[PDB]
Amino acid sequence: YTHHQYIAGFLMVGAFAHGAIFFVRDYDPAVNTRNGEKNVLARMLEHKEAIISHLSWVSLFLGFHTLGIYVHND
Amino acid sequence: SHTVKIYDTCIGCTQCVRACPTDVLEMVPWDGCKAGQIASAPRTEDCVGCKRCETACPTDFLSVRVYLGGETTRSLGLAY
Amino acid sequence: KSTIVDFNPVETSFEKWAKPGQFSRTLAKGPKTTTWIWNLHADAHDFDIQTNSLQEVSRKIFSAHFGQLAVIFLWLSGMHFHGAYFSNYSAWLTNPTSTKPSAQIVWPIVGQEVLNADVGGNFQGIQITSGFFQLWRAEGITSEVELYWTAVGGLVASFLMLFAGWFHYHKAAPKLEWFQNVESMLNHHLAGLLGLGSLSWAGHQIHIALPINKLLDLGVSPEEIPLPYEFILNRDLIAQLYPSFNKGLTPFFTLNWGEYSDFLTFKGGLNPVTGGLWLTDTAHHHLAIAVLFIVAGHMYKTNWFLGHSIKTILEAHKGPFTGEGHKGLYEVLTTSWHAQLAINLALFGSLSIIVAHHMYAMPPYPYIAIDYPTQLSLFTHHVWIGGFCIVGGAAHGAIFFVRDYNAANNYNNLIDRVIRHRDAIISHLNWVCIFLGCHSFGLYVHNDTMRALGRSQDLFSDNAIALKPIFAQFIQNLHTLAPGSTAPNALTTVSYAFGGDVISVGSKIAMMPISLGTADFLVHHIHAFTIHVTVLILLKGVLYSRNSRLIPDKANLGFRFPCDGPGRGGTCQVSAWDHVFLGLFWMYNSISIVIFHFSWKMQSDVWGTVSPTGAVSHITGGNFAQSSITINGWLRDFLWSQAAQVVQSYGSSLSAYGLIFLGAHFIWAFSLMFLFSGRGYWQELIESIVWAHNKLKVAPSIQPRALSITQGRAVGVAHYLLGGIGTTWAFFLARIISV
Amino acid sequence: GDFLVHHAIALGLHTTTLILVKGALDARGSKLMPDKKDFGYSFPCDGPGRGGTCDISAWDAFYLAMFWMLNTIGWVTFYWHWKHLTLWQGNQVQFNESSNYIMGWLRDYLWLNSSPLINGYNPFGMNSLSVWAWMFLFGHLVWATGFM
Amino acid sequence: IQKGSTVRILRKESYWYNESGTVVVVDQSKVRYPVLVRFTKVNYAGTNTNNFGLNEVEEVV
Amino acid sequence: DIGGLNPCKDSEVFQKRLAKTVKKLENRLKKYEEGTPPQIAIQQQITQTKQRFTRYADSNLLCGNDGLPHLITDGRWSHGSEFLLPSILFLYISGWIGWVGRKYIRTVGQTSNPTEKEIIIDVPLAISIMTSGFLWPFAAWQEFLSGDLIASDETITTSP
Amino acid sequence: KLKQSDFPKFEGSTGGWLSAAKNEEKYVIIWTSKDASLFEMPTGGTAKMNAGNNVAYFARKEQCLALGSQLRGFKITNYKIFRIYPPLDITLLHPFDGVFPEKVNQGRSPVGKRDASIGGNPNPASLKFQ
Ligand code: CLA
Ligand code: CLA
Ligand code: CLA
Ligand code: CLA
Ligand code: CLA
Ligand SMILES: CC1=C(/C=C/C(C)=C/C=C/C(C)=C/C=C/C=C(C)/C=C/C=C(C)/C=C/C2=C(C)CCCC2(C)C)C(C)(C)CCC1
Ligand SMILES: CC1=C(/C=C/C(C)=C/C=C/C(C)=C/C=C/C=C(C)/C=C/C=C(C)/C=C/C2=C(C)CCCC2(C)C)C(C)(C)CCC1
Ligand SMILES: CC1=C(C/C=C(\C)CCC[C@H](C)CCC[C@H](C)CCCC(C)C)C(=O)c2ccccc2C1=O
Ligand code: SF4
Ligand code: SF4
Repeated sequence: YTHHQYIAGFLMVGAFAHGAIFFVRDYDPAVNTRNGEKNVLARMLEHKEAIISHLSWVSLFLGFHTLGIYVHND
Repeated sequence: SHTVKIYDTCIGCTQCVRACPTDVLEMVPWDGCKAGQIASAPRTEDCVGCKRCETACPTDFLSVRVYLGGETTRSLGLAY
Repeated sequence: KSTIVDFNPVETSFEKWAKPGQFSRTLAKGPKTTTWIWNLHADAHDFDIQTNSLQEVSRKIFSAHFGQLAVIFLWLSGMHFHGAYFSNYSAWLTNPTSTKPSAQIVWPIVGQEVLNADVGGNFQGIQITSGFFQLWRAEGITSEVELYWTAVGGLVASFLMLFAGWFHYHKAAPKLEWFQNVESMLNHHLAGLLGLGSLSWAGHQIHIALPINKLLDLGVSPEEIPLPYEFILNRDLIAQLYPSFNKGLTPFFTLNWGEYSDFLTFKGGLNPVTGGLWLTDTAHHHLAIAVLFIVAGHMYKTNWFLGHSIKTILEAHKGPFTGEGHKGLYEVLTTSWHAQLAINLALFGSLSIIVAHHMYAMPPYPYIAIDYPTQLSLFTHHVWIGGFCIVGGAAHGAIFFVRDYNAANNYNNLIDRVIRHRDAIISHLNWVCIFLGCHSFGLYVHNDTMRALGRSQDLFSDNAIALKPIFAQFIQNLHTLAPGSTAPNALTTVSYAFGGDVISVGSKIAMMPISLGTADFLVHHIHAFTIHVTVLILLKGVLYSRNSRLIPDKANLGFRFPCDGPGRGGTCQVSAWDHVFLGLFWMYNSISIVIFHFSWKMQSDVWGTVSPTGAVSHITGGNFAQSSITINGWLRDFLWSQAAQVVQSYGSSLSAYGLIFLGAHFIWAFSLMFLFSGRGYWQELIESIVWAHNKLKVAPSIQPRALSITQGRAVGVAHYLLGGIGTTWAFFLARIISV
Repeated sequence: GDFLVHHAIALGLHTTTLILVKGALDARGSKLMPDKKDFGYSFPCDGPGRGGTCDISAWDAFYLAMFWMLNTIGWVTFYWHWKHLTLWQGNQVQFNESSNYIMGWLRDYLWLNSSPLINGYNPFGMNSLSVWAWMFLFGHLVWATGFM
Repeated sequence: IQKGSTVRILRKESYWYNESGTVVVVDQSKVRYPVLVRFTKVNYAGTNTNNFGLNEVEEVV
Repeated sequence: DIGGLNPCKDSEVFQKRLAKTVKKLENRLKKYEEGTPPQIAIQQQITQTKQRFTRYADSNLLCGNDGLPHLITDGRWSHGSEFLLPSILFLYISGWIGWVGRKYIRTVGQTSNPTEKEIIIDVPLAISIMTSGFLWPFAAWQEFLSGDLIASDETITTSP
Repeated sequence: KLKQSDFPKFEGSTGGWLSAAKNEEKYVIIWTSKDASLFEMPTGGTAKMNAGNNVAYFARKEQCLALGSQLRGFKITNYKIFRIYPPLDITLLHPFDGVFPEKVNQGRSPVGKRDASIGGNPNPASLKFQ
């Protein structure tokens, strides 16, 4: 179980790292855009601030309250 | 050696040239700004990559850009 | 129009209180980003950049010293007030060996009243490990009324120091020439402060502490002991305990000082009743110290044709190997506050560590050697303070080199010649650090791998390849033979740690010969190695603070800057501040190892109980000799074994120690976020957070910016130190209070 | 206890995803570096200018998210191993009671079950678990060298 | 646009992109970026002004 | 009942916990003397422990096999005082805080020196705004309707 | 005492050049001073100028330029920096056209100038495999 979960975490981090690499060196905005309008992938860079802000909110929410309940029990 | 590029947003304020520690940048005549001068990078073989040049740049997103590249004993700052 | 002070230099007004950052030229314009807030506190006490005049900096420093002394006096007044009102000091006086000192009671809220422990003497509260009860007993304080009056005096003194600071900044500020009278200052601090303080304390001991403590040790209850003033008005209450006061001061003025041998003794060892140093020995010590310091205060020429000039002394100490010698050092130390701070802080931390050693080595207070929590806490606290102060001295030496160092004024002197061969110093210190670390730690690892491989005869142990600290054992033998041979007027060795008998008070060991074997060899060399690496980091910071082969103009970047850029392969942390940051880390490592060695060695081979027939049983049972030679031994028989009390403290009166254990772990792990990450990621995340705020029209006008690189490092190191020191604090306190 | 640890796992997953998604989306540029795509996936920084640009590349986002992945997998594996140790030993009441607070974890999982491991070799002898104690110390040493 | 006019920044690589600034002076010479705009929010370098081209600023009504 | 739990009023382990805590407190009480403040404090501890256990028993609280109150937060109003009512209370208080903060930010954002009024608070205006947050649910659903709650395109965006 | 009479009165430091500035390249800075001012070496400590011709050798161009920047504080401007290859291959470096790089001089052509801002840079995906 430990081996497979560690391999799983490694693979997930690698998937996201290679997505970032694709953004850096393989992504072409012209291909993902037709007459100003952007396709499903290019639109992920338009509300990127919304995505990051809501990920930050969820992380802060869960961390604050999980740590709060754990420390309350402590 | 590193690569240094100058962009026409240059206002010719000379702060990049007087901040270079290895005499890479110099001011040359130009007609694209009020000062009539633009920065140049004719001695990039001495560029060390310290990026003091673009710390002194007042333009919005810089007019001098340093792209780190292949390393050399001059660019690595090796006294040995 | 006095020649030493300026009258009414600064007006007492609240106008500048409402203008934050008024001191700084850059911060006075007002905040535009959140970096301004952090810069406000980082430059508050940097008086060098607030004024261009040494006089103004000196006056600010003088008033800040007064404020600090007022704070210290308030803290002492609070301690005495807690002893007077929220303590069991009276109960502890009648039963020092069976009542645990407590001077802080906890309010009954949210179930926290469990922290009020069963300290004894019909009292509930938090056990105190600062040793105030023993100190007060040594002072002759036998009532809580005296503690209350000392607290009132402390409050009055704190107000007086506050008024003095205000007066000497706003009403009569001294001039630069007054501050630069280092000869007069040294004369006064040596004679008046040190010598007259020792003399006054010797007088207090002789007239108050000597009789009261002698009566206490004789079994007289504190209620029937006469009030301290009666020992002065009546020469018969003190002449019964010490039958030499009947002659008055005539033996003193007739040079017949042998008559005062009743209360000015030279005995050594410890009082068999209390386990502390003989207070007659302490009074004689303070008297001798007073005379020596008063004599030493008449050395430097101040206002007459008499004494020394420090300039002439330094300038005459040249040599073939040192060029101009100490020429210019007087100008350095009379024109730079940072150099004085460096020297004073380094020697002050070293003095604190020496104090910590001599404390447990020769317990100076009654019933403090058998209070193991007090001894452990005092040693660890003083060693921590010493390490911090030493790192601060190194930091301010680097600051002096960056800011106040003048190359022209230091031509071919000692400072110049040190910088001229900094490479040799740093390279040889690097080699020494590698040698010491390789040896000490690799001997530890060799022991660990030999034990793991089932080869017990290949270890660096006593029953194996043995590394006997013969030099230290020779010194131990020399001290235990000193009384009667080299100290012929001594009756006992200075400390029983060097050898002698086991001293026990109430079946608890006070002091005992500390045997040194191969386990002490390895840990002592570990101490030497860690100290050498810390010195390496700090000395590299000081010497390379102005220039290097990487950055030939590092002095133009200041003392505190993050880098010079990603070029030259990367120029992170080249400052001198970034060396006080790494040196802080390594000081934490060294001091942690030192206090671990002390705790384990004392618990395993000094502290414990003595059976009526004379059999000594220790807290752990002598496992230090054979199990402190491997890292697995330290992990298991010390950390895992003695952490049992901390983890099992929940539901008991020590549960606060477990909570602080967990919280310090949390803070230490929190530090690694700042230590491992970088500013760009956090700035770009704040970008999206700011986007959300702007979308909801709630973006602050003060633009939020991620902490600067230097501030990120400072936050990381501060959290790391707090977490580690707090974890060790909770671990030590819970372990040594439980057992 | 399962509820609280599952929420901890969710927090770890969300934070690792936040770091990785932020690095992926901000890979092509941001306000601090609107030309980050011109510097590639992995570069040290953009210099001390503009307030400081440490760890600004997309590679640095992976580097930071590796710590959070390790922490999340550690939480998951700690939960699984403690639950199954209590199930196999039979004292499932030990987990159900002590798993709701952090000191319960620290005392009853780590401190409790680390006793057989550290006694893989002692000043008295050794067991077949001696290699595991050596690997324990080796892992601690490599961890702290990483800290270096 | 003229002195005192309010414009929106259309330069993408700008700390004030999509934001509104105040025009300080529009140069009448043959310079490449004549429009000088002052902003209330300082950028990451601390500056609060920048020169923009004629096609990189859009006047607010 | 819900999730296999049982009411704490009929949980034997709950009463065992109460008895053990009271016994420990009384044993601690035995080592002090007469009506001395330590005995008074321990007696107050015993009384508070008994009151807390009695209140938890008579509180519609479900206890597990460990004799500790478990919270039923699936949303049912039967156990609504455990999560739902505190949830509403916190939502009200936190919305109050956020609303007054946002109103103060937007109010001093239209003055000559917006940044000065953030380190040096305009206490009169701050007090005026803070006591006006009791209508934050109504104010929020009166500013969202007018379009004054959300910005549209003056918000800044990165290069991609 | 010293090899050349124009050397600054420096006592020598273990921070000077190494074997690199004997087989790869060394840098020499020359200047004339009116006074025997005491200045700080870029490598070690304090040296004394000569009231006349002064010549100093360093291992890096940055060291010579740091020394020259220090010289400007002494109102010294005529300092000139040269690069010397393993043999006597002298090349004037810093006052390349006799005018400091901060002052515009006719006869200089722009090197590394792009006729667009940062936003005009090509997309990296279009710069693959060249
Ligand atoms: C099948 C999966 C797969 C594939 C095909 C690739 C392929 C690639 N990756 Mg990638 N990656 C993967 C999984 C994968 N990765 C995962 C799972 C992660 C997350 C950890 C990453 C994270 C990652 C990053 C962050 C980067 C790449 C990069 C690259 C490219 C260059 C690789 C390189 O230079 O290697 C270099 C190989 C090494 C440096 C060797 C490292 C060996 C490590 C340290 C382990 C060795 C220690 C070993 C355990 C010793 C034991 C100690 C003992 C005491 C017990 C290449 C296209 C790089 C790139 O530029 O892409 C364009 C880049 O920056 N990848
Ligand atoms: C015998 C005379 C004497 C004595 C006792 C002291 C004592 C002290 N001086 Mg001091 N000083 C003296 C002469 C003296 N000085 C002279 C002649 C000069 C001129 C060169 C200075 C210049 C000087 C400076 C520039 C500084 C000191 C500081 C200090 C303090 C060091 C902190 C310490 O150890 O805490 C021990 C603390 C105590 C024992 C508390 C009780 C001490 C009280 C306040 C008695 C102080 C004696 C005072 C000089 C009497 C003047 C009263 C006034 C009405 C005239 C200490 C209180 C430093 C300090 O902390 O500043 C405040 C500091 O920065 N002194
Ligand atoms: C006599 C002691 C002494 C004195 C007078 C000074 C004085 C000074 N130091 Mg200094 N220093 C000291 C000891 C001292 N230091 C020690 C022991 C160290 C080693 C850690 C240092 C390390 C150091 C560095 C690295 C730097 C200074 C700097 C400075 C200057 C500016 C200080 C400032 O504005 O801070 C204002 C005060 C603060 C910002 C307070 C910060 C809060 C601290 C870090 C946390 C304390 C936590 C506390 C223990 C409570 C935690 C409990 C928790 C549960 C809450 C000033 C001349 C700086 C400078 O530029 O010098 C010119 C600088 O860069 N010092
Ligand atoms: C456990 C983690 C760890 C370890 C092992 C070290 C080790 C060391 N640090 Mg440190 N350091 C650490 C954490 C650690 N650090 C952290 C967390 C920080 C952050 C603040 C620092 C910051 C720091 C600074 C700032 C400095 C050091 C320095 C040193 C070196 C001192 C010289 C020495 O003893 O070398 C000897 C090496 C050892 C003792 C390591 C073990 C070697 C074994 C026991 C013997 C040889 C084994 C053999 C060769 C194996 C061969 C087989 C193999 C090929 C398979 C040493 C390499 C100093 C330095 O550069 O050196 C002078 C220095 O200036 N460190
Ligand atoms: C008081 C005004 C206020 C308001 C209305 C908001 C509103 C918001 N913040 Mg926020 N924030 C504030 C202050 C405020 N914040 C402050 C002062 C900080 C610095 C610690 C942050 C740090 C912050 C982060 C890091 C994040 C948010 C996020 C968010 C959004 C989701 C809610 C959330 O996660 O709460 C977050 C709340 C906190 C972390 C605690 C705030 C600290 C106190 C309680 C607020 C200050 C009170 C203030 C002093 C009152 C003074 C007013 C008075 C003078 C009249 C939402 C737009 C998240 C987001 O973007 O999601 C979309 C997110 O990731 N905020
Ligand atoms: C409940 C249930 C169910 C359902 C289930 C489901 C529906 C699931 C789903 C799941 C899912 C749905 C999952 C997902 C996941 C995802 C992920 C994991 C992702 C990741 C991502 C990534 C990693 C990305 C990457 C990238 C980037 C970053 C950009 C560029 C491109 C790419 C793509 C490369 C059923 C009915 C069957 C039955 C049982 C019950
Ligand atoms: C505890 C404490 C306190 C208190 C303190 C005190 C109380 C002190 C005292 C002190 C004192 C009370 C001191 C005294 C001193 C004195 C002296 C120091 C004297 C001297 C004298 C002399 C020196 C003389 C000499 C001579 C002459 C000149 C002539 C004749 C001959 C002869 C020789 C005799 C307080 C509250 C603050 C705070 C807290 C802590
Ligand atoms: C998180 C983080 C930030 C962001 C951190 C910020 C913006 C600090 C925010 C502090 C808040 C706003 C105030 C403090 C709030 C605390 C609750 C108060 C402290 C607790 C008291 C008990 C002392 C950096 O700027 C940074 C820079 C360089 C390296 C690493 C990091 C880094 O890790
Ligand atoms: S890096 Fe920037 S500063 Fe250093 S040389 Fe090249 S251009 Fe001049
Ligand atoms: S930012 Fe971090 S890495 Fe980039 S230069 Fe400054 S310090 Fe070196």
